[PDB]
Amino acid sequence: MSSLVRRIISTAKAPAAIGPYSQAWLVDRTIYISGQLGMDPASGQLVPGGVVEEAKQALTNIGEILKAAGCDFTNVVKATVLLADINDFSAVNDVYKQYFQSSFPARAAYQVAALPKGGRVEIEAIAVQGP
Amino acid sequence: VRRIISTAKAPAAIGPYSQAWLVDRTIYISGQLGMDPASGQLVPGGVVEEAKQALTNIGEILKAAGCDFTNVVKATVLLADINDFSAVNDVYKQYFQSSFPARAAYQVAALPKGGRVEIEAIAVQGPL
Amino acid sequence: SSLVRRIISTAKAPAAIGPYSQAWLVDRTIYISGQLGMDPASGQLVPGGVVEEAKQALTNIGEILKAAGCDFTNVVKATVLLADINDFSAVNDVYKQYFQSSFPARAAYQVAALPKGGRVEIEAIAVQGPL
Repeated sequence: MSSLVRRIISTAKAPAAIGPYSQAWLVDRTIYISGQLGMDPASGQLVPGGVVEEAKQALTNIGEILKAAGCDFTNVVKATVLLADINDFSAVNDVYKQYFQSSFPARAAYQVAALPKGGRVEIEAIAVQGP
Repeated sequence: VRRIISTAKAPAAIGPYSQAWLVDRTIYISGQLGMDPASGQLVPGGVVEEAKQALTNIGEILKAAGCDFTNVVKATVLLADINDFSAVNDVYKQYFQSSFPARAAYQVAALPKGGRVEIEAIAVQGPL
Repeated sequence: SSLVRRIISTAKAPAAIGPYSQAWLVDRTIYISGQLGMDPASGQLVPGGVVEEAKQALTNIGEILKAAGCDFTNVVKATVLLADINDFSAVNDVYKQYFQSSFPARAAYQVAALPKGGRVEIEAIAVQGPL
């Protein structure tokens, strides 16, 4: 008796879902984004190079999903960084660094036991639509 | 639209938390293990059987808030062994038939009571 | 259409050891960053172990809530991250001293490692009162 707008997000500029989930959902004004690994949308595999290159690809994947929802990085209000080794903390912050330039979102970060597909880093996020 | 959601004749005291909270139109649900509503103990059979009970418990909480599985928008799957990824996904699909929600999944070091799987979720009420 | 959005930043909580803000208020919901048992003035962990670190982490969460016009009764969800699952009972006893009644929804588990070698970290979400 008071309907809410719900819309699915799906773009090829981002990797396909290796499991039973959707890329993102928009409900009312909030966007829930699934966890992203450092996978290349063209090859379907993790990029080589290690944790730094995987973190750059994962954040680029998040950017294409945000644009497909009519947003950019200034719309993110919270994020979670999952690491395979707590000793990569300083290096990952240096890549995370450049995408959220200032006015950083809320965040949480810790080392996990293992990630799917043997990845070294995984990142999820929540955003709110303009204005 | 701000109240604690509780199921009738059920246990929920493995510590200081509530089953779920409804605020405005969003429902925040606590992480669920494969525990028996009648026995208070983990069900036998392993990780595959524990996942079936954990999702059934989530279903009973949704019903107490006037919703079903089509109202879930996000979920997180916590595993004790990453080797169980494929098996848990096959059970997960049987509850969400199509139009899957957003999700995240990874392996943790350990779960309470020695459980093998735990699932939390968020839902939004509908005008249905 | 346009919604309210602003940042939270007060010196009664520790400064951010990385690219994140203490909390975000959007519409009526508050997203709070994960807190360790750090002393707000020195940025060092308080002495005593996991029991003392849990008390300080919850005190930090309280000061951020007040800077957003809330208290502990406004929290609807929280996550408890432990370095050792055998600390479950002791941390639960500290938890009850801050969330006394009508408990929020929760999740708890043991992670592989936390930043700065902490023994416990807690995040939460809150919603403002009607008043």
